[PDB]
Amino acid sequence: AEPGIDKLFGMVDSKYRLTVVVAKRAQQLLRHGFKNTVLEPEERPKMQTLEGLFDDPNAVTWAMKELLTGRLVFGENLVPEDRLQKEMERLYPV
Amino acid sequence: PQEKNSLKDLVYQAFLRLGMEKTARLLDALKYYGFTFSTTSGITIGIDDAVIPEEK
Amino acid sequence: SDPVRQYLHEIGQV
Amino acid sequence: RVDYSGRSVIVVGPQLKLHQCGLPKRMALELFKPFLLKKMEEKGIAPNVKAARRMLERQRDIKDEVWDALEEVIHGKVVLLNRAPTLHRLGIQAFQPVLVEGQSIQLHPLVCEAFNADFDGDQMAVHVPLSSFAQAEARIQMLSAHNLLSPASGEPLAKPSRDIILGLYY
Amino acid sequence: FNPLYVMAQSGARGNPQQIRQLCGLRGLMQKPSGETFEVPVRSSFREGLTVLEYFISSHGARKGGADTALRTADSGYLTRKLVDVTHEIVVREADCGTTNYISVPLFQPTRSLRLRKRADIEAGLYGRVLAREVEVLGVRLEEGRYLSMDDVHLLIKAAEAGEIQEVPVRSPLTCQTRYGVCQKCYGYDLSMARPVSIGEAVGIVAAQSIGEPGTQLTMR
Amino acid sequence: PVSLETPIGDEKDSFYGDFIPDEHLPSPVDAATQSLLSEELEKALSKLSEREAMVLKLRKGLIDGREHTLEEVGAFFGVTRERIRQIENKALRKLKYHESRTRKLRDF
Amino acid sequence: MEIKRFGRIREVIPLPPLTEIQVESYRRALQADVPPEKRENVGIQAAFRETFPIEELVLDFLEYRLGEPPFPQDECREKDLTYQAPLYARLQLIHKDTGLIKEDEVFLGHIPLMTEDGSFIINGADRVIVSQIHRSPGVYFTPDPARPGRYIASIIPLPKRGPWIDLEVEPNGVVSMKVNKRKFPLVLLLRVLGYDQETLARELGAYGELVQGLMDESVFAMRPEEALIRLFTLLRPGDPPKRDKAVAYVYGLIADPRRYDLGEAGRYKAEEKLGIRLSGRTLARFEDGEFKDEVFLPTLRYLFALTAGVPGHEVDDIDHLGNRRIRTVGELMTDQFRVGLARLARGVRERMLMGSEDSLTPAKLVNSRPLEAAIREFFSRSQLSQFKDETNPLSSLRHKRRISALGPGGLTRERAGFDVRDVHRTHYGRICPVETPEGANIGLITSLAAYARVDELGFIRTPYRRVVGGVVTDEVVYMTATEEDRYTIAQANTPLEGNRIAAERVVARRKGEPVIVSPEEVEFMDVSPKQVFSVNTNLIPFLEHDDANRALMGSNMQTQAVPLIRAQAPVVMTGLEERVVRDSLAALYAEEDGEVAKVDGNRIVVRYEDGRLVEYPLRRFYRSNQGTALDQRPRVVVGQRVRKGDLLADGPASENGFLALGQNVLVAIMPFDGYNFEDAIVISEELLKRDFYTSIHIERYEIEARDTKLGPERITRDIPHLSEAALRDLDEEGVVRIGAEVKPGDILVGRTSFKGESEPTPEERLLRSIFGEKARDVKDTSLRVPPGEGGIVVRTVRLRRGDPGVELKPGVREVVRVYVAQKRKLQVGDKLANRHGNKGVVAKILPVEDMPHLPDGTPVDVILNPLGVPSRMNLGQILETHLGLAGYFLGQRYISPIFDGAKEPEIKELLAQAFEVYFGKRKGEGFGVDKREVEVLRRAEKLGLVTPGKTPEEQLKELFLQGKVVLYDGRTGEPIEGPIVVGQMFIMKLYHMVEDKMHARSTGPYSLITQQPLGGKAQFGGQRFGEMEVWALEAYGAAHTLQEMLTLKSDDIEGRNAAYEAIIKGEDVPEPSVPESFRVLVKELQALALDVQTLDEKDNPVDIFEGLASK
Amino acid sequence: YRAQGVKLHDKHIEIVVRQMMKYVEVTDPGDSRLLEGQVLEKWDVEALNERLIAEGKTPVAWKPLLMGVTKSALSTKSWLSAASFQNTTHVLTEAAIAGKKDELIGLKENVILGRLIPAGTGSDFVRFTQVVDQKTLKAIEEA
DNA sequence: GCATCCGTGAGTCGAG
DNA sequence: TATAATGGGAGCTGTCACGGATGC
Ligand SMILES: Nc1ncnc2c1ncn2[C@@H]1O[C@H](COP(=O)(O)OP(=O)(O)OP(=O)(O)O)[C@@H](O)[C@H]1O
Ligand SMILES: Nc1ccn([C@@H]2O[C@H](COP(=O)(O)CP(=O)(O)OP(=O)(O)O)[C@@H](O)[C@H]2O)c(=O)n1
Ligand SMILES: [Mg+2]
Ligand SMILES: [Mg+2]
Ligand SMILES: [Zn+2]
Repeated sequence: AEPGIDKLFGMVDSKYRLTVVVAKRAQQLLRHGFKNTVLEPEERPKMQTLEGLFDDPNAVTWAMKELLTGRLVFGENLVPEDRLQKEMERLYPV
Repeated sequence: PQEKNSLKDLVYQAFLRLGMEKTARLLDALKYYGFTFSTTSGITIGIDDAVIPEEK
Repeated sequence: SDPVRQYLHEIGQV
Repeated sequence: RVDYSGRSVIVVGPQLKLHQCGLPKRMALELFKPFLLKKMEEKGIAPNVKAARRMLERQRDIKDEVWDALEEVIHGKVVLLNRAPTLHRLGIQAFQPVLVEGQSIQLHPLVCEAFNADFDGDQMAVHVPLSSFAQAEARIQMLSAHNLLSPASGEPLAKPSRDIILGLYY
Repeated sequence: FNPLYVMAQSGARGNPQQIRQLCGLRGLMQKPSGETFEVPVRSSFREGLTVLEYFISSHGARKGGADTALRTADSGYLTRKLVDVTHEIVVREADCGTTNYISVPLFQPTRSLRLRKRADIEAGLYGRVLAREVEVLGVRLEEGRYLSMDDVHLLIKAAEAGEIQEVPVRSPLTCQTRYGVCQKCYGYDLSMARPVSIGEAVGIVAAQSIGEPGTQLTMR
Repeated sequence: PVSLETPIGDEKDSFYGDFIPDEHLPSPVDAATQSLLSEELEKALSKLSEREAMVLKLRKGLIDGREHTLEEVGAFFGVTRERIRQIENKALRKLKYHESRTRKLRDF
Repeated sequence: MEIKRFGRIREVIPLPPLTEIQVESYRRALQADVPPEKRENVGIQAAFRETFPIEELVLDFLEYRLGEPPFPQDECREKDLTYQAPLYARLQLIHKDTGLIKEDEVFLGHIPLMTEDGSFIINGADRVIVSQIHRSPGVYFTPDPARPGRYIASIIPLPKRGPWIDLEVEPNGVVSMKVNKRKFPLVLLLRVLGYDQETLARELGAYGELVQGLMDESVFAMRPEEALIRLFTLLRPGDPPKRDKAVAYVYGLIADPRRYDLGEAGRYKAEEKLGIRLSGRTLARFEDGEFKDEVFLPTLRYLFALTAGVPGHEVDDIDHLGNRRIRTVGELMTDQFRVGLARLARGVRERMLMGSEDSLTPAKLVNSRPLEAAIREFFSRSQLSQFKDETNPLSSLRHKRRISALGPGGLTRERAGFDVRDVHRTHYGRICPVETPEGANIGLITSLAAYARVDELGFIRTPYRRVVGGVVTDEVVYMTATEEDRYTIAQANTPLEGNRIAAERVVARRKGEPVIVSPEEVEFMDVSPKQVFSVNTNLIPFLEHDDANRALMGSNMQTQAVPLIRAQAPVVMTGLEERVVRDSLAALYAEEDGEVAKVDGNRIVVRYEDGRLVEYPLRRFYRSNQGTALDQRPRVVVGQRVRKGDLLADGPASENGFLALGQNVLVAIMPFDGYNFEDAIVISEELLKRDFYTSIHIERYEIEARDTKLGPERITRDIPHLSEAALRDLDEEGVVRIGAEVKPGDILVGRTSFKGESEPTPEERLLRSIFGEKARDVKDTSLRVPPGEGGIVVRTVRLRRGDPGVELKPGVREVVRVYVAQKRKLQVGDKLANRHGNKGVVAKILPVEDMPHLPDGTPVDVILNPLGVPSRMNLGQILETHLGLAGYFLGQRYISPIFDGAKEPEIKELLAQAFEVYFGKRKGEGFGVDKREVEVLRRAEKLGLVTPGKTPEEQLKELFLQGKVVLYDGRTGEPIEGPIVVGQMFIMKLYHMVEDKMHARSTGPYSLITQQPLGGKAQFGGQRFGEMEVWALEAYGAAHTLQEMLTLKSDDIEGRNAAYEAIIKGEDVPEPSVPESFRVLVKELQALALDVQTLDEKDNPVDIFEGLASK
Repeated sequence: YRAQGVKLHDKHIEIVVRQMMKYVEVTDPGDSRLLEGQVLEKWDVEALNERLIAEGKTPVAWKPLLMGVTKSALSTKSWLSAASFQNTTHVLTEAAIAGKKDELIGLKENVILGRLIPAGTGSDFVRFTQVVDQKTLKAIEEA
């Protein structure tokens, strides 16, 4: 099972909302190349390779782990889309 | 003894009290030990294992 | 129903 | 009918965790193929995409780095397993693929009741959800280990089956 | 510790009738006309059948195979009908605010008044929202409460004590939500044993949940 | 001709036409190859000066449909027809030299 | 390896030739070996005599003859043409009133010829005509479903040979005839025949109340012809009554032998039923002056008699096997021959009116085409003409003995109810109760019983021994079911001392009802148990211990067994194994006594006693219809003296003449680590090491080089833009050389093809300018190896346009066929099954050291989960295992015949003899009882398996007699806590193999009308996501997954291209767009006069065609 | 279902029955534009009544109508959903005459158009939810 | 107001 | 472009279950 799935289900009023949040956040992490991560270096999802551990390429693992930390804020009508997209492309260009 | 019903009730009660994840772990464990013990248990079917009662 | 039969009937009139 | 979808004969993996299934390497290579061309370019395996695809077109032209690249490609991702007929929604469930050699799909025992699958020669279809949205949906909502109870009656669905009950009872 | 016994008892494989056919007598057989032969099959599968016994038995087997075969199409057709009826029903809102509800009987009309079977009451109660407050056995179950399995067992225990007769419950039958059903009228999403998430497509689940056992449904 | 509705098998579920692939419409792989090609050729012409690229785009038909005569490219830039031929030749030489080292155009 | 057989019963008669149904049917239909004057007017001769003479000039029919085949069987198989004989017909054209005759032999085209084994060859492929089962023609009386008292009469002819007729006594009180769904009083028709009130009332007035409804004054007031015309207007409104046309119509409906034809079986059934005699196969006659009737009056008699309750009148059983007959290959072919002949006749009349009426010959008057077309139609496309099952000899042998209720004139699969699918009591000894399809076809596709034979009439007959007094005669009577219903027939197992019945009370059957009877009352006795079941079913030992369903599975699955390179007959047989090889023509046998001269892999030369030296070519590694390799291997050595019938060479799957579908392996029955969970099977690598379950499979690849308007497709060595690495295995002519190893992606045959008209894209031209290179006018079309296929190239065929003997379909320059063979070892996912219905796929291959083993070093081959046994209730595998253990240690095999065979005690004795060898030698070797064996013995003592206090050897023998042995865990070395059943089981590998089934696709071909992906592995198509899968996604919450399927993964063009490109570049996939097949829906709705419009929230139209569909 | 040992929650069967009871039949039209015998949805008539009782007009008299599952399926408001079930001709003709518009409320219609379904993650309830981090949240909070 | 007639549809996959 | 020729020919059956409409 996805680690800490029960807590994730606790966070939302509808499981589908959890899904939308995770998916959107993952798209955000993919667009900006992870520069915007709310995860500290030790919390970074790792992936074992032939050479050694690397950063987990999977953005959903990331998004869920970020969600587990209180460092994310989700909800409706928080910010207009333009402001969000532009400010995020400002702080984290690509 | 542990049969289908008691194991079902166990899985359900574990779902309620503990997490979804922990229930998944309990499941995997039950699977592992179940198979492991079933192997060495010596459960087999011979023709003599179907026992005609003397009452027949 | 059965258009050929119908035409063959209309034919028999003249 | 859809793209990015395979089919094969199922066989029981007892070793798999509830959230996993075995996926033949040859199936995986074709299913994830675009991701694999991309990841082959991200490494030193091919100059570009067309070269990578041209490399995968022949069996004797495939190197060992290709497989590890494939392992990198599928990390964290899930696939959908489906057995016909699908009577309820558990006819489709999501698993993390674990690359196996051989041509058979390895299925976890505890889900056999829900698919109503057995090993008498049953076949199953594999679908690869593409977008991050589809992957989030599959991993959260459709993951095998996330559905333990029948939506019909609240009773458990994945529960110890024949051999397992046998051992524990014994 | 006999293998046949152990398997049948544990629930691993086998039921009493099959084991009977193995060690006991095969039993009575039926003509294609539906009437049974006066001559039973006295043999077990261990002793082995006579060729005449075997032939007499093949009728029921053929009728069974043809029965499954002919039934699957009817079950499937029913399923597709149900899906086309219920597809638009989803959980649209949290509360429709209805004051309506249904009243679930704990007793059924020998002509008398007798308690129902636990399985039935569970299947009509578990994971539902009370539309009225109930007080039984010194316990208050409030309006709005989603009944846990233990809440159900409690209610049954109270009915055995004569304290409760019917249980008031929010139901899809009485739900006033348009183009669907609300969260309170539905109750638990039985798969998660917790209140249903808004947006779950309920109609398809109902259809599939009704249709899936249909292949196991007896006769034609 | 033969009917695309000609039955396949003894069931009701199959037709002849269902086995006929569609050749006309480009493959996703084909379209991807073209789309990648335009981008690699646009990357290759960036190493050129904007005139060399523009001369080469003009008379190869890369812009505005069909190719332009080098007499027309000469009237456009304001040079002699001999110059445009020479700018095209030097641009081609630059492209061959550049591509020889990178080998990014091997996809053809 | 001696073979010990069990059972008391001795069979007075051998099984009939098993292909005799097909062979004798077709032989009767053709009459090819009969000199023309002696022909019987049946089949082809009957069709010829029925069609001719052709009236108006008169064209009559003298005779016909069949020439010899233009090509031999193998040559036809290779050249993709039909094995057939030329059909000539001697016809004389007589000009009426000129008295002139002209005889000519006219060539009618070719008729396909059946081969030795009963199959055909059509366009190169082996085929099988399946016998159809249907309601026999005749007169039947069935209970009216409406009202209890009334009954309905039905007159049924041969299916295309006439209309059905019903007789029903209404609530009105009048007798009504229903013909062509038109109901009229039977009175009028009776009057047409020359019947009077008196003549009817005399015989038929025995029941008055009923006959008074037959009385209509106005009808009898009419002249017979006035009754004729009155009928003609009723039957077909829209035609004028005409004395010429009206008589001609009613003649063709009833009395015409060339139009209305009741079967010979129909005639017989009608005669025996109505107690009358028929002069002909019609319902009436035209004999002058008026019409004369046979059937109608007695039919009415029987109807009224059955109605009143008059004794000696009973309703017929439609599902009775006396009332259902079999149309075999000969009859089915003859019907289509009759049809084509009719068309040819119409053609003849047409050509006879038109053109010069002075000079005409049979040659100019006859067009062969309709007949050729009819026969070719019947053979090439039909429901009853089936691609032959060649997988193993038993596959073919069973396929030929199939009986189908479907086909033309047959039942519709959807409409088949419980009745026809049921096993009738009359199926006993005729139609096998167990073997049928488990699927939707169940009870519709049945199998002919072993001893069962089909007679001239087409009814199935089964043999019975005659019993006079208490004595059993060796005379054998083959009865239909109708006849069988007249006697009392005892079971074949009943005790006999000599020919005398030894039982005071004997079990028998009267009309199917089991009854205990006196030996004096026994009229007949069953020949063998074997006669109750089909050939496949008869091959399951211990069948009496298996439930009918798993038995059905075993029967069906034997058909699916592939030939193995080393194959062995089962250690427990039914004794039918050799005869199956014999009849199927799998093997090769000696014709006369003689001495073997030469022995080769390719050929066997045998000199007989008369000096004649005969040479037998062996078929080596030939590709069957299912792709299984069929090869004969020599079983004799040079100088070996052989007698008549002795085996010269072994068939594709057989062992020393015995039928071998599989391997004999050592199995342990016990759960192993979840690897056998739910019917899965555990295999030892020791099976792969010794090449057990290894099979050869040959696949055929074909490519055409044709003529195009853009120039020729050429097959050559040099393909544009290819490395030497790719062409290294190529022949100088462009093919691949024999012996090479081909893998997926490799080139079997190089082909160049001229490019279509080219509009080079600017990028392409700039690239060309950069690289300064050829820009070749040809493309690579070369045929490569499909994904998941490959092997060693065994053969290549090359046919070219100009050739001495080669004819190609127009436009084709050349055809090239590469044959590729592969040797398949058993792998995970391959299907295994035994004869008792146990089946499963190998889920694990353990190395030998992990495998459970005996106290000596011997590891078990297979591990089967015991959890499969109780639910399925097939115990035959258990007994087969026990006796297999005994036969493993004794070193012998067994024959246990079907219902008469080894019982428990005898097997126990064999197991004692086995134990004495197994344990006995151990003591002399200087070894005592192991500690582990002691512990296991304690466990078994607590289980009540062995008696307490006995010596360890006595207890181990006690276990062994129960079929159980001590087993050591290979991983541990500790024993399994209990003793375990272990022994030799016969297991076979089915045709279902992962190598064939595994398929995967990312992108690929798409369909024409709807851009959706194709289906099937062969087309490299996508999996189907159906309504139910869509439901599965909607029932979950996944909107994006679903939409992604529908839109992005299929049928959205922009979406799919953009998606592939997106993944290629490493960016997330674009938002889905409008699915193309919805646009297809829109336009297909606009083709109908309906208009579909997508709208805004403002109810303003939205264009989903992006302006391209609008001006 | 109980007879064969299948545990199935009543709520599902109730979901279906609820749809069987979806329709009513007009006994008297009243002040409406309806007519006697006309069949429509119970929701649509109650919406009409509650409208006209506020308009001070006589209410529409109606009786409950129980129809089986197939007929209820075909009688649905959405013609795309009905045409794809069965009786493709009848549905399409009546709807094309009536000039019907399908409002795409259900799952089937949206599936046919390839649109995102209005359920699960396609539910308007959860669909517009946004995700952001405290850093960016405060950064936009500045302006 | 009942007897009758016509029209419609009868599970999924895979391979042909 | 010229004897006169004037109403076709095949059919194919062993479901049903309602239902909605049509007809006594
Ligand atoms: N018509 C079917 N629809 C869905 N699954 C099927 C179907 N037929 C077979 N299967 C699946 O394959 C398994 C075993 O196949 P089965 O024994 O029924 O025959 P088969 O392998 O499919 O083909 P064959 O009849 O040639 O043996 C079944 O348990 C089932 O899961
Ligand atoms: N036409 C078909 C044929 C088969 N199937 C499917 O294949 C399975 C085989 O059933 P089965 O009865 O052969 C075995 P099982 O159900 O596991 O019983 P057992 O293990 O206790 O002995 C069924 O459960 C169906 O889902 C189908 O959908 N359509
Ligand atoms: Mg099973
Ligand atoms: Mg199965
Ligand atoms: Zn509500």
